[PDB]
Amino acid sequence: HRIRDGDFVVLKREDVFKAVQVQRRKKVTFEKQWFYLDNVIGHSYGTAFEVTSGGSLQPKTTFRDKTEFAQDKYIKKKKKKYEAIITVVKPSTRILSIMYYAREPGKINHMRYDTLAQMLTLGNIRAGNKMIVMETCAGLVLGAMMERMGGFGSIIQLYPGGGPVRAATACFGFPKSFLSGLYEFPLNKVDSLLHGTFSYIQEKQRRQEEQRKRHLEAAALLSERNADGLIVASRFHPTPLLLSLLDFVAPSRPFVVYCQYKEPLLECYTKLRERGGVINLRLSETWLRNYQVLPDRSHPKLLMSGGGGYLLSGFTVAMDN
Amino acid sequence: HRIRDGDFVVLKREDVFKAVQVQRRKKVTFEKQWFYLDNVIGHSYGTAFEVTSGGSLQPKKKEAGTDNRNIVDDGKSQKLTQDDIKALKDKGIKGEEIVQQLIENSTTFRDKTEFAQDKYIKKKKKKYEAIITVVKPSTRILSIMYYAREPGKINHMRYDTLAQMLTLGNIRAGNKMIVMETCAGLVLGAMMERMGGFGSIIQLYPGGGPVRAATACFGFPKSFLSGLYEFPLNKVDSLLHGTFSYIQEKQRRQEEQRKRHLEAAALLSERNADGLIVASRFHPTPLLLSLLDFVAPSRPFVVYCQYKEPLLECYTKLRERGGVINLRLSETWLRNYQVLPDRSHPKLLMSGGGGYLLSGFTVAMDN
Amino acid sequence: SFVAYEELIKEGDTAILSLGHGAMVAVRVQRGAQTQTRHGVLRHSVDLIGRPFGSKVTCGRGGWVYVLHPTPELWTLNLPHRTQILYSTDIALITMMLELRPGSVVCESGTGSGSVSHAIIRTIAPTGHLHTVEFHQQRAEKAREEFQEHRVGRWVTVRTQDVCRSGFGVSHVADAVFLDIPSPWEAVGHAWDALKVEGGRFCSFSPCIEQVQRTCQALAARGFSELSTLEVLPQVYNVRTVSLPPPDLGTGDTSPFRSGTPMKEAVGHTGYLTFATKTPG
Amino acid sequence: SFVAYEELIKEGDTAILSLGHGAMVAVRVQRGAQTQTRHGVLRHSVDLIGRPFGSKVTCGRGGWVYVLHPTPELWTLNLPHRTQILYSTDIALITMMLELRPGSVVCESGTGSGSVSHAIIRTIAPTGHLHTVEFHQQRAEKAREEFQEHRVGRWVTVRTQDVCRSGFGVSHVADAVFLDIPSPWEAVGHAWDALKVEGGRFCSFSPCIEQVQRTCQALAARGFSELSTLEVLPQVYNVRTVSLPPPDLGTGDTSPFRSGTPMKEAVGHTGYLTFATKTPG
RNA sequence: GGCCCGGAUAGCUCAGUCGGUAGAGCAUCAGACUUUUAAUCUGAGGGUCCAGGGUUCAAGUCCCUGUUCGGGCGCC
RNA sequence: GGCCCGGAUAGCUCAGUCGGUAGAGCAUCAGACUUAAUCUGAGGGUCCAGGGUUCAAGUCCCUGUUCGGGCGCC
Ligand SMILES: Nc1ncnc2c1ncn2[C@@H]1O[C@H](CSCC[C@H](N)C(=O)O)[C@@H](O)[C@H]1O
Ligand SMILES: Nc1ncnc2c1ncn2[C@@H]1O[C@H](CSCC[C@H](N)C(=O)O)[C@@H](O)[C@H]1O
Ligand code: NA
Ligand code: NA
Repeated sequence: HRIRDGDFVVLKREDVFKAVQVQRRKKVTFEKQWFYLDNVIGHSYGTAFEVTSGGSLQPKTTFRDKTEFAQDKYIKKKKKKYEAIITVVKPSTRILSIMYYAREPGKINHMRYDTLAQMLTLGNIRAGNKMIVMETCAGLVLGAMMERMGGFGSIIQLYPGGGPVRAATACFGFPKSFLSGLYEFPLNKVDSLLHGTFSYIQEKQRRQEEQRKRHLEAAALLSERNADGLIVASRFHPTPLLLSLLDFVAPSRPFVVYCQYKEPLLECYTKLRERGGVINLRLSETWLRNYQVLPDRSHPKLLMSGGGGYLLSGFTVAMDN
Repeated sequence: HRIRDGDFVVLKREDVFKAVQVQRRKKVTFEKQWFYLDNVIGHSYGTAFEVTSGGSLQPKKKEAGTDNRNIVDDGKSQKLTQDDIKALKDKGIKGEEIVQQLIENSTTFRDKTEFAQDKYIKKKKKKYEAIITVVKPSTRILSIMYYAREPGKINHMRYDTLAQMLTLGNIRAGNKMIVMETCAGLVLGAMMERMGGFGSIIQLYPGGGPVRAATACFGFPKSFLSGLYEFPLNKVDSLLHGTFSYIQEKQRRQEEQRKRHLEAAALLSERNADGLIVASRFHPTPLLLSLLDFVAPSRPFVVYCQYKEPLLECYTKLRERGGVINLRLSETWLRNYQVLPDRSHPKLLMSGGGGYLLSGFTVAMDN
Repeated sequence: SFVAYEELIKEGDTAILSLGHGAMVAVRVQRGAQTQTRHGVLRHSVDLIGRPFGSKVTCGRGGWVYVLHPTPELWTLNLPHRTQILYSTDIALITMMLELRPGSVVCESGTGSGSVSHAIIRTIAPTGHLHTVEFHQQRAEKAREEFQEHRVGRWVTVRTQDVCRSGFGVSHVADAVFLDIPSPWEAVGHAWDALKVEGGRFCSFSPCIEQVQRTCQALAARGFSELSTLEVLPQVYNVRTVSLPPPDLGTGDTSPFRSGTPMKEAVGHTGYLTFATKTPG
Repeated sequence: SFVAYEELIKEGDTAILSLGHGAMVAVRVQRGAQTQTRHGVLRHSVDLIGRPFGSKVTCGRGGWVYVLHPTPELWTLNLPHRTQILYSTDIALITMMLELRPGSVVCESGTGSGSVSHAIIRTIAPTGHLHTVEFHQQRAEKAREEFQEHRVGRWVTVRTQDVCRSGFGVSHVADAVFLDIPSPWEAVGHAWDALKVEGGRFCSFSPCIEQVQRTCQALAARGFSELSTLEVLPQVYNVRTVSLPPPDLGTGDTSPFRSGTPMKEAVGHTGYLTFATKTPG
């Protein structure tokens, strides 16, 4: 409800965001400035702040040549630049998805925030679902799913490398109640799993057996082959990902694959039309266009297109015999 | 100046077009009707007309609700029968009266929104008050017509894309241009208008003749033809390396082509062309790798392709070849707008089906 | 149910048949009844009831058919269009920008056909709720019916009333608001009254632009913030393999290729989406 | 010259230099002049004069440069921006909709930097003519200079006056008209009086939608017909080969592919174009 | 002596003449590994692209000045 | 007989449980090849009609014409 110490938070100047964690005497930086996060605690979400010498405070010559609307555009820039206010908002898929696309698009394979929403809706994400995911978008997608589920259901995160990345995920600030339905399983044991061939020095041995334990838990749930959906969005070729992972899915369930480029999905589309047990394949793309709306000065600004990647969606079906 | 017999002309209903020649006592079709072009010859261009039994006669150029909260779809909102409507139509009534009758019998019309009324009327006038206009041909109209009527003949080249090709190629008066198109000759037409007869065009055709059915609809004078030339596409490789070489009705045509092909063969051998355009159903890669040899240094070129993938190969094969610069793979999206008071919004965003364009300039080789 | 997956098909459900192409159709299940299709004939008592979703259901002269479990996106396409609806492309963007989730409370108007309404309930289940409004007597009832036939009345309330005058029938309880009416600028005042005192998000769908100019001019008057008018544009590609034949140059590289060409030559225009935020201040 | 091609460079010409990437620059050739580039220096007395366009030109240090024959599209990308201009994308479309050809008489206002003014002259040469307008003294003067330095004054005449108050300076001689002004609805009358009585075409570039509504409303009232309103949006693609790595599944198809990705993830909005037709009636 | 051209974003330092500047290295941190004041391997965190003003109805294809670095001609 | 489904566009006639319902065949015409035959290529398209409805976004139903399928006596 109210802001508290330790909680995760997003900042906002105008249309720029950055997420951080509230820690006593933890200097940070934002738009070339430097803050402290101590005085913010006892306020409500949505409170504005102005930089001071040290800590945040919470408040409540030819000028006339410019026309009425050009003078208001000239003032607004020179006042905002010298006097800039910083707000505090509670995190959300909306804010983070817009932020990461603007601050670190390379990390999330340029998945525009509009494209993300399509995946949440096309995959029918909701409370009481057993979902499968495999992403390299800093766990941003993992955070999006969790928000639409709300603790209900479960999620199985497939990962490469040492372990699953969940940086952006933490910025959501989920309770401990959601980690219950969160599991992980390495990606290099899937072909073994399909075939059924799958199997201070003390601090490691505890962390090791505790994790490998959690892996065999996931390996069982995967082995059920009865998922309620699949999502994929990584820096790898998606063609082979589906051809192996879709076997974990139950009939009449939705799936959605993202790809920064189109050519891989065109191969993935044919590799599915040949495979079997899928329908209503839909290679789609979404263009977005924001606007500026003021009276007698109303015009479109940007047309965000192409960088939003491409999506290959559909539903599952049983196989013949 | 003013309309006359034998002219080449385009028709227009609402946003539907069709090209026809004015022939004395010639029956034609257009949006499910039958005309006779005799009765429309004397007027000026841009003249509206109405159909009757065959001849075309020339015509001239409130209580409203708010919400639809209580507007149920009964079907008995209009109070005249599907046979009565035919009775009035067969009667040969003006049509302006038909519309006026329907409004009277519509029990709901006096309860609809002022915009729903303005919309409801525009929906009827479109059908009954069939006003057909006549227009002089142009690169503008024909390109829109073909894309809307016969997109499969021009490899789905949207008119906005065409406009770019004319600009990127620097098409103007006094240019020795080369072309290789299979879009009904429409491409050859759009050039000739921007040339106005001046300069020359060297068309390259596959099979056994350049397609110029579209080109005819422009109605260019014969003077534009003195600068036009053609040359078959099969002897192009033979021209690079200098390996190039009613019976009388056959002799003439066979001798006219020869007598007209050797001329064309020479102008290409000069290898001093001022530009090249391409827009065909064939793979564009090989078309470029040879024809560019016929272009002088520092001249523009443009290539069209309904699909994107082929030009990617061209993009690379042109680097291995070299002697070019400013390669620019481009697409142009088009968005029209409806513009009425409190009723302004887009209608169609034409995208993807408008093809793609590769453009650049020529440069000297390394030696 | 629409809200939760169930393996087996049971009477009273609403199932989607996939004929082929992208063509589909929705059907309500009833013992003894039947349905006619391109491929064949299905008897609801044996070819359906008790069979799991996604089965190659045989029917007629050797004809089969695949059956699908209902979802808001599937219903959106095959539902009876009592009015014009918003397709899953617009819905998706609205659902995110309004920060919707399980346990949220929403106010919609107009209810219309219930394309949007079904997409909401799905997400906000099982603790959320909806207080939709529809000043048309019939569509109001007809929606309530579909909500009962689908078994989702627990998470929805249809209020037959005007929104620009009677509001959404509630006050200081809503987390988000959505508008799909001709004159949304007159419901701005009630949107504020409906939204929580703590804050919320806003959304107004409008085909025309003057509708936006007025809506924004009204939103600013009430004290909303973070105004941003977006417009989403879908684009589906028909996959197909093609081959451009080589040019005859006298010669005796030109390999085939896959491609995704758009479906419709030109994409239509759904409507302008204007969003905003209510903050205590 | 501009209008007509020429194999060899000569003094007084205005050549273009490719610096690599998309970066270029416009330069007027004078004997004894120099020009510094990132590749070195060009001495116009030997490195340009007398040798043909499109030649590989060394620059002292060993670095080189490619010289290009001038065209309106190239001038548009290297002219001195006095005011904001229309680019070859917007232009190319307009040129066709106005039915511009050799011999066409045209009117324009404002003239501004003269991005459009050059594109017109090019098509309508060598028989047509232009009658532009610019109520600012400097920009009008500078335009006259450029047209004389380019040797294209033959096909153009400038007039320093307000178009909305004194017209285009001619009457019933023009096949077409174009407008780029903050108030094109005031010049609608003069536009009609300028266009030939036989008929002609019209155009107006105005990025604010409100400006369009007024223009159309003013046009129709005057007698203009065949109104339409278009907006063009370019989209350039960078060709770059790529290879997505395969995932490790324990296994001790993944073929790379060419692709064309957009240079700008977000394309800017130039303006709304609005056309119309004049007819006796 | 001047003049001309070209670049500044991560805590630092770099990304070319295909229209190649959201791409990366140093450092850092975490796994894995063994050679353990720690190295190596594989990954992760970190990006709104300097300042200050002007022209343009509108600039996300723009100009001038300043800070700073580099390049090139030469007392013009 | 009734009921439930699915289509009509080029002068005519077709378009598949994801290889185009903007794609083609016939006929026609023209070159190419010869003994009127035989290959290639081109011209030819706005979707069967009428009414009522959705926001001011074609999005949906009804009715009528016509072609055909399916259940089998409601
Ligand atoms: N003032 C008002 N109050 C409540 N409903 C209204 C209203 N004005 C119009 N409406 C209703 O709004 C509906 C818009 S159709 C909207 C469809 C819906 N958004 C969907 O896609 O599912 C109409 O059916 C109309 O009856
Ligand atoms: N009422 C008026 N009469 C004449 N010129 C006007 C005018 N109002 C504005 N202008 C001029 O019009 C110019 C618009 S900039 C136009 C640029 C030009 N169309 C091009 O792209 O090449 C301004 O420089 C301004 O000086
Ligand atoms: Na730095
Ligand atoms: Na027919």
